[PDB]
Amino acid sequence: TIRVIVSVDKAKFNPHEVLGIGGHIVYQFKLIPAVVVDVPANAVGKLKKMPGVEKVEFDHQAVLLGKPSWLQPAQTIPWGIERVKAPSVWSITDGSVSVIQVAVLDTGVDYDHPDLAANIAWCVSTLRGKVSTKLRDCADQNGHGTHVIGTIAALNNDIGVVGVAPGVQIYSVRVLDARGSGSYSDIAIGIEQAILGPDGVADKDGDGIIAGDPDADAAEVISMSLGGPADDSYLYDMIIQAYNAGIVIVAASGNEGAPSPSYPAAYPEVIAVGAIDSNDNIASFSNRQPEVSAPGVDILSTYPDDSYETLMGTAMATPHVSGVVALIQAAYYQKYGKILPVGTFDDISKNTVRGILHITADDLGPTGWDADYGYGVVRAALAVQAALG
Ligand SMILES: [Ca+2]
Ligand SMILES: [Ca+2]
Ligand SMILES: [Ca+2]
Ligand SMILES: [Ca+2]
Ligand SMILES: [Ca+2]
Ligand SMILES: [Ca+2]
Repeated sequence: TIRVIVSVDKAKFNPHEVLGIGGHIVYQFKLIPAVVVDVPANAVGKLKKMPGVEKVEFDHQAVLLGKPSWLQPAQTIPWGIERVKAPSVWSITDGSVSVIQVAVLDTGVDYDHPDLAANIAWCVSTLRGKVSTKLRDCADQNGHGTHVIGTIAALNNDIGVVGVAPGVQIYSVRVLDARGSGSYSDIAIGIEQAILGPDGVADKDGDGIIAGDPDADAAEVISMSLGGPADDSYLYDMIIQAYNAGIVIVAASGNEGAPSPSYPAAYPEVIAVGAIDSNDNIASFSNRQPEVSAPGVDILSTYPDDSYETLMGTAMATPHVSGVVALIQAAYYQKYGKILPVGTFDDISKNTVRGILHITADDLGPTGWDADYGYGVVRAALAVQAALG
């Protein structure tokens, strides 16, 4: 018995047919024409020949990308928050514009952390293909997700740390287990949950506007501090559906010093993030050819239970980027009645979130994009200035 993902002709496919072969429908995607199915191993040739079946992919593994670093009854500002020039922005916005949410697909959250809890707008889990809103399912069993969320969104108060966007609503989408391992099927159901939001229903309404749409509860940002080595059609499809809904996608480069990013970081519609240290040196583990980079060594942030921890990885850089896009779109929307388009890796203008990230980044190492830093270290305050000006 294996779990498999079947891409399909919606108008020629009958889901009950898998049952006649020892099969079970786990989840049917609403936004992509695919089904998550458990079948017998010997039954895979049968499934391929069934009506409406276009492709059968196997279910791969993605992993967490942050680990223990090297390395006060008060609030510390982590260095990395200062590196990306977040504090100065907070008098124009802290991200608490009501139509903006950042989705973080990870290991879950310590949902009642004193320094987090006022920003957890939704706490979900898609572990094992089962979407669960129960609090023992959505709870962080590892620590990692709690850490990445505190980096985007830790409350500005007199305890703990402070996030890049310390007023932003966060959706915590548990797609990784207690060991920070997750499967590609749970992770694509994660992206879809982040596009459907709480009420369960992409658009909603009309319209056909999803992200930045004040009647939707779709996220405007999907954050992935995770990576895998497989390239699967259905996962990249899902990626495309988020991008198409006008959602910015951000993912860790990978921690193997490999010559390129992991998946989904490597897709053209995702922002790959590499990791710098506090001396502006690229992390040695950082996978290359990222889109931008951000702090990712000796990162202090929230951690269960109701506590704090220092980690490193491109998993840590990633949420600094996600915070910066939250501040861009919250600022942009607070001034206009709308959000910027996502844009592309080749954008060098004001008119796109990605082009904004590109042109306002602190350009390190060789002039221009390079394989260590991408376009550079990302700066909230120049970015937002470019957003609004
Ligand atoms: Ca929204
Ligand atoms: Ca705090
Ligand atoms: Ca919705
Ligand atoms: Ca609307
Ligand atoms: Ca707790
Ligand atoms: Ca450069």
